[PDB]
Amino acid sequence: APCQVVLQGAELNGILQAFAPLRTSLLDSLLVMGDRGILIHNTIFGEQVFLPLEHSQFSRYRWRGPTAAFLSLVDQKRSLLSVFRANQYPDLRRVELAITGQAPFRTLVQRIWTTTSDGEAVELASETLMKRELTSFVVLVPQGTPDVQLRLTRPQLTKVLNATGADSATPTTFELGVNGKFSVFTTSTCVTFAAREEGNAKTVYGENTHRTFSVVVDDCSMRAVLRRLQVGGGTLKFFLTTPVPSLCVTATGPNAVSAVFLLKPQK
Amino acid sequence: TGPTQRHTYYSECDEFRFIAPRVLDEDAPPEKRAGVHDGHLKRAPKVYCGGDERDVLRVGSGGFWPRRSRLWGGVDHAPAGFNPTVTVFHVYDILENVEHAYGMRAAQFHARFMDAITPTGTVITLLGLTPEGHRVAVHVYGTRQYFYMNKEEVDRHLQCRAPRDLCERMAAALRESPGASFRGISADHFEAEVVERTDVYYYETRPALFYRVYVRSGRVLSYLCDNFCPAIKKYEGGVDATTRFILDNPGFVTFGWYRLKPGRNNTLAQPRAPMAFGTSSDVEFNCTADNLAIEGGMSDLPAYKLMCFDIECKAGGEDELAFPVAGHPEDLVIQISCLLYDLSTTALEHVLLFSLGSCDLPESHLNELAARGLPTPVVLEFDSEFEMLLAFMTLVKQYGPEFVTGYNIINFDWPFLLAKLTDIYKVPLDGYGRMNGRGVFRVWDIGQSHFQKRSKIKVNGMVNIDMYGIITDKIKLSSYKLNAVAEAVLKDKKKDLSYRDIPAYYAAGPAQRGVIGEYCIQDSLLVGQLFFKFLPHLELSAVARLAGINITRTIYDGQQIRVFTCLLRLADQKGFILPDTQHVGYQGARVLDPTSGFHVNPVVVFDFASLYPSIIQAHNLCFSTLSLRADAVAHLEAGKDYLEIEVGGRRLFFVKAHVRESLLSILLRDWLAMRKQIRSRIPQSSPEEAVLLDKQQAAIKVVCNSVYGFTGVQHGLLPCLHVAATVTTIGREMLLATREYVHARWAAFEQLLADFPEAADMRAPGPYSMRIIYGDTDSIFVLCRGLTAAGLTAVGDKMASHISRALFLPPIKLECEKTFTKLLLIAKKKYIGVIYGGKMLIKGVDLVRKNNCAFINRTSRALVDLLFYDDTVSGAAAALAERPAEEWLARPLPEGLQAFGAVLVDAHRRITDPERDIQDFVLTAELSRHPRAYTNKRLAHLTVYYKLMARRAQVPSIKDRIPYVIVAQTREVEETVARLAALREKLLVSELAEDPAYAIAHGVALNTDYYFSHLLGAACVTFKALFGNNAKITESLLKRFIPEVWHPPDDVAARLRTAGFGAVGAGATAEETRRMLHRAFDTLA
DNA sequence: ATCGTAGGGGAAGGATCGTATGGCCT
DNA sequence: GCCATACGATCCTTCCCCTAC
Ligand SMILES: Nc1nc2c(ncn2COCCOP(=O)(O)OP(=O)(O)OP(=O)(O)O)c(=O)[nH]1
Ligand SMILES: [Ca+2]
Ligand SMILES: [Ca+2]
Ligand SMILES: [Ca+2]
Repeated sequence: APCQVVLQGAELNGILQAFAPLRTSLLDSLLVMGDRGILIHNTIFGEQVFLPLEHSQFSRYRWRGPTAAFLSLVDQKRSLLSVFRANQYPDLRRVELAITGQAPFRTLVQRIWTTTSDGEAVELASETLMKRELTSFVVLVPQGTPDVQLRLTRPQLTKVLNATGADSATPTTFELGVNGKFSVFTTSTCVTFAAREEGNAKTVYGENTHRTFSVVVDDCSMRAVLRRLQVGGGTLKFFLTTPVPSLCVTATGPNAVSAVFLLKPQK
Repeated sequence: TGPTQRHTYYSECDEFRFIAPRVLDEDAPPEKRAGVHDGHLKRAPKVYCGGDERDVLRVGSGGFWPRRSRLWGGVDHAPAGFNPTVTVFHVYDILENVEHAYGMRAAQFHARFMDAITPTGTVITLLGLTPEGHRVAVHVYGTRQYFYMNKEEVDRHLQCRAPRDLCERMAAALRESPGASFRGISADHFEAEVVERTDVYYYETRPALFYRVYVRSGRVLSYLCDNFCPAIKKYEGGVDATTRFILDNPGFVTFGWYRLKPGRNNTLAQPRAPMAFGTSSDVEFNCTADNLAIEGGMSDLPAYKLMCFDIECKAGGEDELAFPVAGHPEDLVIQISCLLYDLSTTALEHVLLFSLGSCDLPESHLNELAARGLPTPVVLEFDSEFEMLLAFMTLVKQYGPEFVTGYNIINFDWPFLLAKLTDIYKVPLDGYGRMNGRGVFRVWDIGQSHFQKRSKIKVNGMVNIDMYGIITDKIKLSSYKLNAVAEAVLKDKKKDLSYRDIPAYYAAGPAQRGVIGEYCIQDSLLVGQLFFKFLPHLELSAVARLAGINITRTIYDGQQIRVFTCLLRLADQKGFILPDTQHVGYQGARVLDPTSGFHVNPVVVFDFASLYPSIIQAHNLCFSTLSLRADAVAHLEAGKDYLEIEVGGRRLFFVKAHVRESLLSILLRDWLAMRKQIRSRIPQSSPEEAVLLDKQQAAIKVVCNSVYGFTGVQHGLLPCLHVAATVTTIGREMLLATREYVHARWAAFEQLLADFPEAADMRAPGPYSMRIIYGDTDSIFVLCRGLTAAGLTAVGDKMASHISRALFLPPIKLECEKTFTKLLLIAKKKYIGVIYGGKMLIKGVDLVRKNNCAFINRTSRALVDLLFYDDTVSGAAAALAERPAEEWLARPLPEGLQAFGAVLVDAHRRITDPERDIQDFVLTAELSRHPRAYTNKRLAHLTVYYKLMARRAQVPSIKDRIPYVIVAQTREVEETVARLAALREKLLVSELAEDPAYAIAHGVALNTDYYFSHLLGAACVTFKALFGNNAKITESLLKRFIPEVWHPPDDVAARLRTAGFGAVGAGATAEETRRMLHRAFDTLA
């Protein structure tokens, strides 16, 4: 296998911890792999769900060819990512990814180990999966300057998420503040934060001082998807520099997930 | 003197209805150009030909069409002193009519021919040809229908002895009938006698006394059998007088040569006076049954005439693209083509083209016809449609074609002509056949009534043979259109002309009319070519002669009538009388369990020859030989003298042949001789003729096996389910006995070698595993692994002969039919195999079914040929059987299955390209019932039927196949479906079918997903036996082959690109995409 | 008015069930 | 942990087409 990937228990614990809140969504998703790691792409409610996995997160990750794309499901209703969910198999030992073949005919073979009552061998042989290359594929990934960042904590989601979620008729009016705060007056709730960007629950502990982002969101839906991914909290990254501003909510912790949405391109 | 019988057919006309298009007179300005002329015109009809004007009803001297009629409206158009002698004549049809002495008192008939029909009488008319060529119609008197009644029942219920008193009571009952039509009927019309007869049913029935009643009419017998005391059993009350005349005189036939001979008391047949002629024949005779004899010398057809005809119509009202309607006066028959052949040398004699208006045929068509030696066409021009129709009818009456043919004439041509002649112009066509009047001229259709299953046409002295029906049951094609069959059997690619461009051609000019006439003449020539290639008249005449009925009844009635008529002869000969009585019924044959898979070892096939007839002959199964109760056969030795069987929980006794011979045994013995004779000429000399002898012998086999169907019909005529159930039980027992005998005799190690030393040469490595893997009624498949296929044919024949000798009594014979080399068993009645010679046999699967399109069929055939011919893929398929299918769901496939993926990807590429041929994606569904008789009403072909009816298109009949194509599901299509549902009152239902012509005209895209899914389904269901008969695993494996895994954004790529999103893969095949991944990951991680 | 009975396979419809989570627990 | 539910497959009948006997 020119691109054999081995994931042992030491990193399996981290992968399982990362996937613990991801009990869904990623089951139906695309996986793009290259010389750096694995990126998981999904389109949940028209929202770009991205999960990065760097080479340092695998014990024996390796690649030799160009970028490749694999669809998780094999022969329908059998996801390659079904090993990384809750406690479907309570005896997870090791994960093997076997990429073999030529550049347009690369195939991924997944074999799963098992920590039995008196062993930690392969045992499981009927659960091995095979998936062929996606051939022609185009993937768009959000890239650009993060602009102003911020460290939003877990309790803040009770008011920054459950405020309007009702399209442009009841929008959140994504702003920071005309004086240097992070108070997003949506329509009536008027959540108030103190910003105080370095470099008190009111303070959001922001970074990369911009304090000018005030463009209204394209349409306020959010909610469910962030609720669906069970994200405790994370950093908000802005992409208003591009002609179409975007917002990226990236979780906090090892192998965090990011939800990407498009804002009003009027500016 | 004066014609005794009035001539109903037109002979002198002065007034007629004038209907013709207005674009024919002088091409008037658009104001007075549209529409159709109408009104009443007072002038004699006339016909134009080559600038010559003639009267249609002007028999004598000059003429345009050939004539073969002697009399015309009471005028003898024959040379003086014309008294030809008649000794031998070939009769082809038999008529039947009623005559009275009062009507015939004007003629000079003999006393013996007048006293026999003095109150009323029935005369049998035989129509035929003399060797010279004179049409002859000979009349036979003295035939009266008769039926049997129980003497005890009438004596007990009515209490009337003195059989004359029975006739008096019958006449009194008839006189008091509710209808005022049985007036003047007395006891003299009936003849009651006492006879000793035995009932055919059951073996314990004792001979008794019956009243045999002779009735001297046809409707009187039916009324007596229907209304007169329906509580008394009646025997042979439905047999017509023609059958009585045929069976009373031994050796008489309905189609063959006859000779006139002096009668009993040196009496001779009386030639009839020309003025008293009742038909359109040249010479007529009066005689009785004693004056006719059968001539076994002549065995060739006389110079009969065949008329191949076709008609064309053009809508003359609003929306000219609509199909013509017979009831609409504006719709007209613009042209008729008539080709007259002689049925003795298969040579063209005459060509005629009736056209409404001027018609100049192109010179190219004339040159082409002259190049082949065909006669120059004759074109007759008419001013109105009525003149053309009258001229056609006059030609039919005068020339008198004994045989008439065409294509789709029963459903379209004849009904259209009859409707136009009767409903519009009010013409009596009763006397337009061969009889001068009061004849039969009618067409029956299927319609809503379930009583009939076939459309029929009855014309007296005129055998109509539609070629559509003949083609339908001789070759297997998805579409039975004229162009398709012409390209199939004749291999002649012929041009076609639809009905949507006919009005433009007609309104353009005479040259376009000539082009239309050329196309129509080519159509008629093709129909004649098919008729003379297949020659149905010979086969139908042979069947009619063997059965004992008319050729018309052979063509149109069915299969029960032949068996009943042929059994009536033996019933009368043996002293029996047949009584009159007018969901799954019983259990049939057994199909064994198929061990589905791909077998490389040789497979031999054993089959019984004429299973059911042999069973009936050997076991003596018949109506007369059957007892449902014991103590009625308890005077014969058990087993040796009778056979006891257990059928349906009931014990039945059939006594052996030496005690009481079966009536059906002689029936099958007589019917199998024709098949034996037919099959004896195939291997003698037949390069390509054998394909027709095969169809003939198949038809004879069908009519032979139809005896079992006749005896097994519920609510039929003369039924007895016991015999049919016994035959099925015996067949099942024989099949099981053969299976057990083959398993338990030669299967150990050496018994086959001991029985046949020739097995020493043919011995492949491996042990004997001779076993049966499939069975169907009487066919047994034996997988003889470990033996070479080169020595399994003579050995097979020897084994079959030994089994037949050692297990079954004659005439039951089992023979080794085929010997497969590679077999692929799928399910019951579904398998594809290869014969040892090299031919490939396909049974059951969608390749040999008529409801699949051309693309899927071609792809499946390519896959089957690949699997059965290439060595690598065959070896890989054989190796696939070692592991279960589940292991193949997670293990790479063998390297052999590579060309399969190539075929799959080629098919996918060909199905997903611009400008696809629509004719390769058309499916066909047969309409078998009336649309109102459908419970589901959702079948994807009734939708096409209703769509065609809504737009006033050519509505298909109740027995033809509707073609359709599945269109793509679009917003416009969905809106149209919703509008149609709302007016005529989620994923769309599969009723997306559309007429192919409509899709071609409007350019509608086809649903590629549906066709590709159906292709994959057919491929998996055909080859599911390779993966342990599992559909899901096979489907998943087949879908793994396809590269259709393109994943483009749903039109959201532009918005993301405008937001500063990097591009990965796709056209960017260079290395920067790798950096892009880094460029992405640093943004995320 | 007028041959019979076993079999598979595609299509439209109704009832059944194994899970995916949230509203609610809290 | 919970419990609720709208999705979804998943059979299971019934009717209609052509084929093999
Ligand atoms: N009622 C009826 N039964 C039929 C019909 N067809 C088959 N059978 C039943 O016979 C089973 C053998 O059929 P074949 O085609 O071998 O015929 P065979 O007589 O065994 O002749 P071969 O064995 O020589 O083919 C039929 O059309 N109607
Ligand atoms: Ca026509
Ligand atoms: Ca035609
Ligand atoms: Ca047979």
